[PDB]
Amino acid sequence: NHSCQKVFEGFVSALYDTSYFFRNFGPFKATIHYATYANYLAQNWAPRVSYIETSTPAYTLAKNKYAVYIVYGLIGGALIHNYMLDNKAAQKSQQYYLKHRD
Amino acid sequence: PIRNIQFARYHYLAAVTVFTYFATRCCLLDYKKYYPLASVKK
Amino acid sequence: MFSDFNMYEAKVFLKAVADAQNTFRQTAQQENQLARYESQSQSLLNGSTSGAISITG
Amino acid sequence: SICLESISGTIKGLQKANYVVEHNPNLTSEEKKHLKQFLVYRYNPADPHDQPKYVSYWCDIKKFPPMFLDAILYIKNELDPTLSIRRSCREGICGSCAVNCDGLHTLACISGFNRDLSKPTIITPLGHMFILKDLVVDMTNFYAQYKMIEPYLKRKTPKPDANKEYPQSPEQRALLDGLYECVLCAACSTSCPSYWWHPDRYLGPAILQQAYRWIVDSRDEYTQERIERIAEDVRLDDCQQIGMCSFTCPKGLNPQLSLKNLMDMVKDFRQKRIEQEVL
Amino acid sequence: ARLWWTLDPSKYYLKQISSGGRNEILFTVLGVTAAYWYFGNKRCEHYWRRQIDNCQSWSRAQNINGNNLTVKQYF
Amino acid sequence: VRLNLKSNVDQNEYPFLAKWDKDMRQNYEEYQNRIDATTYHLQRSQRGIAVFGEWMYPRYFQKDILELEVLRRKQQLGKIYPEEVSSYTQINPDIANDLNLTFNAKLLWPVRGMTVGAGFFAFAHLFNLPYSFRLGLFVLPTAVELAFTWGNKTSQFKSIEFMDYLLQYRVSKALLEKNAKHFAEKKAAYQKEINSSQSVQDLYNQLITLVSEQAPS
Amino acid sequence: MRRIFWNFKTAFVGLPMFSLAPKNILVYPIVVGVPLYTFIVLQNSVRGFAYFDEYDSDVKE
Amino acid sequence: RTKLYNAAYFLLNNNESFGHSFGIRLKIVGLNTWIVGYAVSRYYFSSLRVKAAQDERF
Amino acid sequence: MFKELIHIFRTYFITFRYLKKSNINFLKNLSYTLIAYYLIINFM
Amino acid sequence: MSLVSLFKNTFLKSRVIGLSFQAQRVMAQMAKTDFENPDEHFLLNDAMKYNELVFYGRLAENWSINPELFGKAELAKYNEAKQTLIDFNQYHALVQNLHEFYWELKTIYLELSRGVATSNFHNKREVTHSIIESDIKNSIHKYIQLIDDLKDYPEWQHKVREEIGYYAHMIYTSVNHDGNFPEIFKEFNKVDSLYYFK
Amino acid sequence: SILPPLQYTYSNEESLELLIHSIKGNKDCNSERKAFNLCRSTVLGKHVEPEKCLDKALVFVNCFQKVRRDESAACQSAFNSTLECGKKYSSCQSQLDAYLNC
Ligand SMILES: COC1=C(OC)C(=O)C(C/C=C(/C)CC/C=C(\C)CC/C=C(\C)CC/C=C(/C)CC/C=C(/C)CC/C=C(/C)CC/C=C(/C)CC/C=C(/C)CC/C=C(\C)CCC=C(C)C)=C(C)C1=O
Ligand code: SF4
Ligand code: FES
Repeated sequence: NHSCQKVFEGFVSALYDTSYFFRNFGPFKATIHYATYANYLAQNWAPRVSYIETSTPAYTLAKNKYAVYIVYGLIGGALIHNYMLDNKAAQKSQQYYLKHRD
Repeated sequence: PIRNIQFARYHYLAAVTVFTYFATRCCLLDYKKYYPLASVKK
Repeated sequence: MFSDFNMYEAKVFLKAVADAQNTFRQTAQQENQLARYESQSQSLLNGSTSGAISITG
Repeated sequence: SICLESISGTIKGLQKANYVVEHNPNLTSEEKKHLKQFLVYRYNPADPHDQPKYVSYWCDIKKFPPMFLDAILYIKNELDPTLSIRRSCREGICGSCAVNCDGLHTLACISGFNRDLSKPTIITPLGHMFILKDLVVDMTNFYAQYKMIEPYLKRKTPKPDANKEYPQSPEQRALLDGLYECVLCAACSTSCPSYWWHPDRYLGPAILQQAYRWIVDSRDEYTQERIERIAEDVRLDDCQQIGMCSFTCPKGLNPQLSLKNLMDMVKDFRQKRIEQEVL
Repeated sequence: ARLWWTLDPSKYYLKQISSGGRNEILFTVLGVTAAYWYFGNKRCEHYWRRQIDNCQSWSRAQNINGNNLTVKQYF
Repeated sequence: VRLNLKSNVDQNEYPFLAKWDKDMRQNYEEYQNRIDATTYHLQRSQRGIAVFGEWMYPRYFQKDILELEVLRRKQQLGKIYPEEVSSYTQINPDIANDLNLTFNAKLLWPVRGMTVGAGFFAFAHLFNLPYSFRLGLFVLPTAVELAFTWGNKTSQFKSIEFMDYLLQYRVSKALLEKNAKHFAEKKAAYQKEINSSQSVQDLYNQLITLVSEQAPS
Repeated sequence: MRRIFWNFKTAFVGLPMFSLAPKNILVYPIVVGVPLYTFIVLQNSVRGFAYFDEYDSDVKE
Repeated sequence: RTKLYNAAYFLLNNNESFGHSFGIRLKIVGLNTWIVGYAVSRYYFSSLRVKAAQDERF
Repeated sequence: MFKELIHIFRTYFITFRYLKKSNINFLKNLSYTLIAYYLIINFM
Repeated sequence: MSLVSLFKNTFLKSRVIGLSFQAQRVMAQMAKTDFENPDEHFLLNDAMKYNELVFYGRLAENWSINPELFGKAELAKYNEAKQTLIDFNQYHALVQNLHEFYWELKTIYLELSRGVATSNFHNKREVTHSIIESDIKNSIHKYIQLIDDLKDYPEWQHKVREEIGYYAHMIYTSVNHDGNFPEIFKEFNKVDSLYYFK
Repeated sequence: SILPPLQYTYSNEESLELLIHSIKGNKDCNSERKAFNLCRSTVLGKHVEPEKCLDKALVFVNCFQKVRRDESAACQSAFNSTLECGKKYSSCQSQLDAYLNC
């Protein structure tokens, strides 16, 4: 370009140096490392239900052949129990405020 | 030998449908445009 | 349940009933607020006149 | 500094040159037209005063054989010798003369230009490849991609005869028949849209077909390694099964089918690496 | 290619922990317990609310400076 | 509901009340039409089946309950004057900004985004970047400001609070003009013998508690 | 400068593109957009499109 | 001092393979852009300010 | 969806090739987290 | 009593040795992968103890163990595992530096490519500017020096010439032989130019 | 926590009775109710001078109270039948239509 190319180089070098300092400054480097591994664990080892069962059926745990139905039962029971608790709370509130209405 | 392949398919389809339902609001329209072309009661 | 037309009849009629009760309340409160402000002003002026209360700011 | 003027020039450039989208200078001044019109692309990136410069030649069809290469040679021998073009075999076997023969990437020598005198015929370089000179693109990026696929026989184990031939049989010979006839003319690659957008990370139909030929070679025992080499990033995955790599092959090969089978093997290869590796 | 839409899960995430299946029963128990705590308080707030007007619910309005809010008729 | 535009107020004895009534009746048609449209939308949405309505209602139709509430409150207050806005700056500053963000008073040109993009244009003109990058880095901050400006529904709640406050203020100010004639005689004596700008409603409560704490009782 | 080379009306980017893009872009919006939208609009009006006129509007000063 | 090529689709004659493949591509991109555009339009028209008075200013 | 969307971005847009697949896989993680968060909160 | 110390030591030794067994496979796979995104096939195909390997290698090189709990064979195996993890960390640093240099060359190539595309109506310049030529010259010099430094490792030298030098060849193909071209590519036109049929 | 709180607690019987009486009033006291809403629409009548709307509000409330009394024996019988149907409901349109004709 022109004489401003020196300013361009200075600015880009300053940005590079700041990035380098921030990345591998001991505490920041350690916390970025731990954050990267935590992100890997979260994304790749999420609580799935479908997975490759390479082991023979004589080796697969019964905890794995029934985990789907355990999860479905727990979620459905939680939902129906929440609905029942909402109905019970509604009737309880109505009865209580009818008793205290007088 | 994927376990619960049907469940995985159903879960992915349900997630996609729910996301498209909430992100686009396709099933929850606004009928203010249709209000002028309507006959009122009372 | 009833038809939605009847449900909205009920809705508008109950809106009108609530508005009528609010009208009663507004009229009563406004006239009594006028009376209350007159009484309070008269009380303050009488108290200040008879040297019973000294008002500074 | 050099920015704003460049932007103004280029925005003014194409807009003032999209109207004149074919320059068409004439070689000479002619009045009576008993001759076919040839719009031959001309560009010599050696002198500063030169730009893509379609030249309209007029010449009698009868005086040269009904071949595109013969027409170009007639143009580049008598009328304008400055024209350049690669050609050695004259039989459609070396692949040197691959050019855009009237909106199609086919070998110039084994090709026939239209006989209708009224409609001009246009000859252009191979297309999405840098232009060294008139109709002479540089296929060096193509050639280099041929080096990556390791196109030589690779044996894991030797043979006990040590004095005889590799047993291949006639049936297994036919597997690589229809794959080894490619002349590396690079007419499918320059007309393959996946190669248009990723000339770097996409090997191309011809190169992937050569890789498939070496993979299905009965003697070759590095099938898995070759699959691994080609089943990396978008080396092969970029192919979209469009089918234009087969429509324009002068030798009648089927690069579309070759790449389809290669992708099928890759898809099986990913699955096979789990089923066949579990203990 | 030209056919990429499948409901089948990607094999990249289909891996499995070395000590059994993916941790789902534990995480679903944690989620259910969290749901009970979360949808146990909004239920409490929703059904135990009443609206009252008394003239004792009102208090003097004040500015951001703390003094009482009085606006003149003509400002 | 088809309120005639002409007001019946005197306009010579209650100028503020007449102006308020004129503004209320002038804009009544537009706000009534918008209220009718919103109510029809809500009714038809309630008329839906399963996940198309009657299940996600009114829990998920919260962006039009707010619109209906704002429309009714603004229908009551035909026009908001800048003099009355500044008073609410005592409670909440930037109330004019919230009203602009919610009420289509003017065109909210992205001044901040435009000047930030101009700042990028200055840097892109020093270490020259292509004008494509200049246009992109001009659009980006303007787009950011537009995203952070429009869709702000908390401004709608702030405007609801302001409209409730202004409605109450106008109602009280309307009563001031009606009874200004009646209280003229008492006002002179009260002002001349009680030198205090404190409100009578505030002074009297001080008297009430003062008698409650220190009285012969 | 930018000596563009472009076979107008005989090329994939040109008149064939103009003829091809609308007919393929407007496939799903016209084969799954119209039916879905009609179903969603008309599922509400099982008995009518009428607007239950709250706020009167039948009254005039 | 740079090598300029030709776009290779400005010069290639249209073919049924080009048409079919880009028709499928445009069908899918049109479906996805229609969905995303409907979402964006619902976002845009739901984030518009309420109507003002004739002479309202702040 | 994400795979082919990224492929479309990489094929046609030259400047999208500046992003290495390390950054793209980070966008993948962020997008998946955002989608999960969106689905969770829309029911809350 | 020392439950915390026992658990820390057993966790560290377990992870370190387990990832020491599955370390040469990861290094070999990273060798197969191109220099552009050497961590690919782990983000896409199989993350076969790659991120876990990096994380626990850094931990092992930056943690300490109590030799009281270890046996003699256990401590020898753990120390060998720690050495393998440290070698993996050095190998990862090497491949990351090579990958970053590859991306420097690819950035040069992409800057050239954006100036030739037909969509680039924004800025069409016939001649490359001065600073891009200087960057090309400097990067080619660094690439030549890198090849010279890998003279003791023929396989690594060949891999670098194949992968990193390919984009140098692409830059070669994108520029005419005018102006300062002979001087800019003088280091390139000695050996590696002929490797790419030039 | 977003649904509006209730002010007056209504039993099921009271709610159904108010529903049916409001429907009867809207089908009978429509003119007085419309006049009252006409008075209570302007700023004066709604906020500033509710004293004007006193007579119209009284007329409307008297009409509604007359509806709530339903002194007619046929009205009482039909209303009781509709209330029984509604309470069994925890449909009824035919019963409502039979009642409203009285
Ligand atoms: C496997 O698959 C395949 C691929 O993949 C891998 C491939 O690669 C290929 C290779 C072949 C190809 C063709 C690929 C190339 C791809 C492209 C070129 C993509 C781009 C082309 C399309 C998307 C198809 C073209 C069709 C459309 C609809 C695109 C858009 C076209 C237009 C003409 C634009 C729309 C028209 C209008 C009018 C929009 C106007 C918008 C505005 C904002 C203008 C507003 C107007 C006003 C009046 C208001 C403003 C006025 C002002 C401001 C006043 C004026 C003042 C000023 C200062 C301006 C193949 C064959 C393939 O098989
Ligand atoms: S496959 Fe056919 S068109 Fe392609 S390079 Fe070989 S001979 Fe030429
Ligand atoms: S000259 Fe040999 S292919 Fe034509």
